[PDB]
Amino acid sequence: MPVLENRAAQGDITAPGGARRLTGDQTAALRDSLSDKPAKNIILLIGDGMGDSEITAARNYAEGAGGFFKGIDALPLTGQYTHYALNKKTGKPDYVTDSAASATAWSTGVKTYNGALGVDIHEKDHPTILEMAKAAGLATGNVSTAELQHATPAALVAHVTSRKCYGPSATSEKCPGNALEKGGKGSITEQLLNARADVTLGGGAKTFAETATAGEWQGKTLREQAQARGYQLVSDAASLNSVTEANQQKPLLGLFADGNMPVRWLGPKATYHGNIDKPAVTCTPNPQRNDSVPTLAQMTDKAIELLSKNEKGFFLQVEGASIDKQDHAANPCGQIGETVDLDEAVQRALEFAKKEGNTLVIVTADHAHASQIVAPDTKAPGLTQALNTKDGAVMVMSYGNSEEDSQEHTGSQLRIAAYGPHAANVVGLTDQTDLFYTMKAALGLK
Amino acid sequence: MPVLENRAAQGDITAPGGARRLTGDQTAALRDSLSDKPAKNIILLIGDGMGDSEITAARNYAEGAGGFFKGIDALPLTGQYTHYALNKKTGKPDYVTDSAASATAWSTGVKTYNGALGVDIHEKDHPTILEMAKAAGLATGNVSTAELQHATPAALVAHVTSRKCYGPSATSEKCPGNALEKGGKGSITEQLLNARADVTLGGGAKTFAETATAGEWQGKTLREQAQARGYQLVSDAASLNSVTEANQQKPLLGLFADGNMPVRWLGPKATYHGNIDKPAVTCTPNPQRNDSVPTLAQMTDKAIELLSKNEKGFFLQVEGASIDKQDHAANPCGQIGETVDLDEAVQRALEFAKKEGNTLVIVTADHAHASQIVAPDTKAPGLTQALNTKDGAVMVMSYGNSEEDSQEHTGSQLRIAAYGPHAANVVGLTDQTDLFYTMKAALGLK
Ligand SMILES: [Zn+2]
Ligand SMILES: [Zn+2]
Ligand SMILES: [Zn+2]
Ligand SMILES: [Zn+2]
Ligand SMILES: [Zn+2]
Ligand SMILES: [Zn+2]
Repeated sequence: MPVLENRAAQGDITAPGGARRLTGDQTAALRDSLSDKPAKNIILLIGDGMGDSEITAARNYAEGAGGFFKGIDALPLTGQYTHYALNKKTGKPDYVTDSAASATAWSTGVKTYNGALGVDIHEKDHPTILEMAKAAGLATGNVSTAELQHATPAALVAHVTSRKCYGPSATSEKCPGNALEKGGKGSITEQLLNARADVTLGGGAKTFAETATAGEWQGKTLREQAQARGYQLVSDAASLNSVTEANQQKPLLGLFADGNMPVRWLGPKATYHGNIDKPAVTCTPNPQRNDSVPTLAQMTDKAIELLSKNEKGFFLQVEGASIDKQDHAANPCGQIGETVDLDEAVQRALEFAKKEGNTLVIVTADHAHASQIVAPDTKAPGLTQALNTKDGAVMVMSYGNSEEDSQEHTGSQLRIAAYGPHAANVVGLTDQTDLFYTMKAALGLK
Repeated sequence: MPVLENRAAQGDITAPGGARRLTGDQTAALRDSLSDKPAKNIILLIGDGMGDSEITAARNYAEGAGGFFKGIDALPLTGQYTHYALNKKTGKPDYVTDSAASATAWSTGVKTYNGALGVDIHEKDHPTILEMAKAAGLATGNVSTAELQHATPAALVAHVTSRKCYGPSATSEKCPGNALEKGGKGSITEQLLNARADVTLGGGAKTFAETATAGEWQGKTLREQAQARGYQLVSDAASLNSVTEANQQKPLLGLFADGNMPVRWLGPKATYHGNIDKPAVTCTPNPQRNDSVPTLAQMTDKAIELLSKNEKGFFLQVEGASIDKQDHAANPCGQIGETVDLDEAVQRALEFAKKEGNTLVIVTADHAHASQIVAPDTKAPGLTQALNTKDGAVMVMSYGNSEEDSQEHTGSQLRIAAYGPHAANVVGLTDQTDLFYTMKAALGLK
């Protein structure tokens, strides 16, 4: 099964046939990309808020219009899926989903309300693909650049009525029924500790400072609890690289930031008439991204190394989280940089999957977002910014769906791409919940 | 080769597995959808401005979130393609294309500047896929709901430096070098007459009133010239249905409107805070759409009937034009209705192609647009409107990329779907110019 080695404009884009990305007929190559054999492993890569518009803007800037993302664009089977949520009261669709309801959909196969994690509209728990993978004996990983309490990575290991129930104090207030001191399963962080995935890496060390209100580890901080239960904690790239093994006996918990991990690039926020009233922007690397802080690709690689030792196979979910967050912030450079960062992670995953031969790689997003690529002379009501692209030309990006401080998610269907056994199941129009069933089946989970 | 008979949510969307679109593994079906055999015919359907956002919004409204467009969503091979243009002066990418430069891209395989038709940045003519089909002896058809002088249909039959050169008077002013009285090939309308496609249907009868400034038919109106050259002119559904034959000897020219044909549905325009300050909208059919005015689906059907009599095969381009225009106008109901309209057209095409077995059907758009689907309580800086969907829930649409009267196109990559011989060539990431090469090769054009 071939990965698309190169789909950049083949020549002079101003010349006939120069902007072509194909060099011949793809039928044969697609035929070689189809296989219903079982997938031994599955690597799911989620770009939070990475809709088609976000992929296009990143490519344009970092690779040029005629460019090609070696990871993101390289997957041969592509499709488009829907991700609407449900109204808790009515059960009717809620066209624009949040990060929690969408992550729950692919992780449990059941639609739910905005803000819910691992539960349906009746607030019933439903086992997640990770819990199922672990029950079957497969190794499991959960990697993200956001706090581990954030919706995307949490959905795989927690079941709470509100995504805000990060740790003990919020759970007591927001999720009383989940509150440990009230007989519930616990907060997102407490449930994460219980889920015991083999590899968990991300930020959110802050919440791990809270102390349990009840149970066996009452009075100890969640950090202390983690150590007491046998988790090997690492807090930087050096210690992370030191790790030789990770399993149920000695599970890995990497906390690389108090909150979300640092963004790769820096740039100013989009402003009103910014493309007109101000000069073009050129993003700059964040001096604080650090040599001690592992990158998403580094984390993905270590995770694969450690999880691949499990002979039964593994399930790994990787999240490029700040794409969505910078999109909310109307910061083109942060958004694009996190897209570039995710591409590197996808590349590592594809390299392994290509050698290994029984791995299903899927790259998609939870929901669409605000950013739109518009004409340079656009006079828009929202925030816009002009950027100097690799092409040596200006690209103007617009954020116009909100007068508040955060730009809103949008409900357009978006790209889902895959490579490996069962990749055929992402082609055409599918639903986010279909992704749960595709993975369960590809993995032979029962 | 199977079409996706049904991809609607299989059951209760609130229940586990109820929002699923798939009922099993798609591998085998995808394997049966791949064929490199030659395509005898090609039906290209274009939704002007029909990006993923537009397809989703129309689906949610007309079919419900878990719905399925019998035509648009039924094509099995899907991908995403880029459609950037070029700056005339620099030759550097122009991220947001207009309708002329994009149509030129798939009709000639060469990128060009915004506003250009059938020529590159050096203003050099390049043969279009229609001119090539005809030269090879295949029947040709060009159908649209816009004026025939509009960029999308014109690009198949004309070569002018500016899309504004509709007829004689504008060409003299805007395209002197193309001006007949200055030795050029003539205005868009005159070149259309010259191109002599077998079937041409759309609006734009108004420009045919202009009289030629030079040549064999100087002094005669373009309508007179048409009859004099042997075109059979029809102006309504009745007369259109009367047509039994259409060929080079007796070519068909249907003009069903002075300008653009009437839109299917009516609704109010999106207003500032319209989702908050105003009640939800329910679209209403246009009492003036008329029983005497053939619908896009009718026009496509007649075209297929007439063109299918040619044994060598045919090339037909169908355009659901007013999606783009209503999107520019920020009128959700108009935009959505034209998308529903296009779906009917796609169905007719797929029905024939499925029976015939050697027809490549492609459904795509020239470029993305403004409309975004946002949360109901969104307080946005642009124009918004809340609509009552088939689900019995409210959907809010936002237009926020311009303070002028027209909402701007956007540059996000967008969906391209196909069915039939060589459909594999639209899967994964491709470019709009690749579309030309795919059609030319599938047809065996040399
Ligand atoms: Zn999200
Ligand atoms: Zn996230
Ligand atoms: Zn978000
Ligand atoms: Zn257009
Ligand atoms: Zn058009
Ligand atoms: Zn337009």
